[PDB]
Order: sequence, then C-alpha cells, then structure tokens
Amino acid sequence: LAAHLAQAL
Repeated sequence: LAAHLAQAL
C-alpha cells in the first residue's frame, strides 16, 4: 500500500 500512496511524490 505504501508505494501506492508514495507515488504522489
């Protein structure tokens, strides 16, 4: 999940 959010940055 973290990567699916972190992609914003």
